[PDB]
Amino acid sequence: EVKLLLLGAGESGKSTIVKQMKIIHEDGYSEDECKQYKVVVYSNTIQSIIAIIRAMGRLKIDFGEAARADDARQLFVLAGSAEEGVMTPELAGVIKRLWRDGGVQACFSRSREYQLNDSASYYLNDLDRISQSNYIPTQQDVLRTRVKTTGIVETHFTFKDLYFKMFDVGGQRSERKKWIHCFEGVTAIIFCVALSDYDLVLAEDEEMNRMHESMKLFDSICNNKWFTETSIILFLNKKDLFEEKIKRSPLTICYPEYTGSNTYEEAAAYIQCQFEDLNRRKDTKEIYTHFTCATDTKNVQFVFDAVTDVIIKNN
Ligand SMILES: Nc1nc2c(ncn2[C@@H]2O[C@H](COP(=O)(O)OP(=O)(O)O)[C@@H](O)[C@H]2O)c(=O)[nH]1
Repeated sequence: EVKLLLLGAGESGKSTIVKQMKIIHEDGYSEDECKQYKVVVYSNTIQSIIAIIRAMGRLKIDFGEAARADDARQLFVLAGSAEEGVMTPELAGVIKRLWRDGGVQACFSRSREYQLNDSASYYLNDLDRISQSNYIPTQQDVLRTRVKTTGIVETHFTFKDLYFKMFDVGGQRSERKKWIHCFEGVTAIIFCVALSDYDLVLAEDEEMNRMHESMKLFDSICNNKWFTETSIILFLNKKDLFEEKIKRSPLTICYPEYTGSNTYEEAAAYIQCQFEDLNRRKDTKEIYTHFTCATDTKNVQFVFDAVTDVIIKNN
């Protein structure tokens, strides 16, 4: 019996990782469980096109054809029509006109300014597929949904003649997350990092950028007495998002002191070194890191297998 504690910031992928364990070692998401996620996939898409809409307002963006103005109005009229997984085709057509319009797209490339779900461009492009009345979410659709994680989430599976209990803490509040109870002991920690988060944009109240806050969280998690012989596994996740982001936005955004160039590999190893250098601990406590795209069931599968061989080597 192995104990995996799943720790990360917000929107870091932990529910995506749990959903991946249920896919990979459990039987996976049956059609019924997909059908439940119908309404999630819907309201994710709606809140997301709404998000970009409202942010056209504050970033001062216009609609490529002003014909879209009333389309905007109609959105908010039928925003709740999809309460019960019923996307009327009127609602569909509105979301398509809006997403296809230029100015909406301009605000969306600005994206990093107004904060919007990572799986937005996904559903929004594949909207034709989704808008069928009889559409069933693909497994990748369920993996793309953001449901926000309430209390303490648990998962039991078996792998390689070994029982595993995984716990997503979530908690939705950085101090409610305290739960040092679970902290005591624990086979292995899985700290998850939203790479794509470097270039995000400081809030008014926000002291440091998201990336730095996560680094502090990791520094306290690793350099903890409870996790001395805990195996520490860092997922530098959303490598796909981050890989896309380096082209348009420099890593100088997050770390200013970075004199290396804005390429995938340099920036990725520099973030890696940034996190790994927080460990003041022994040479017996060497952090194990992997770069990861948690929505890729195959990528996860392979990573997690190398992870288990690590955890085994400790016992
Ligand atoms: N496109 C993409 N989305 C990801 C990746 N990893 C996680 N996500 C998405 O990130 C969003 C936040 O993940 P979530 O499961 O809520 O993480 P949590 O905050 O730790 O519970 C979800 O919509 C996931 O679908 C990735 O590598 N690529």
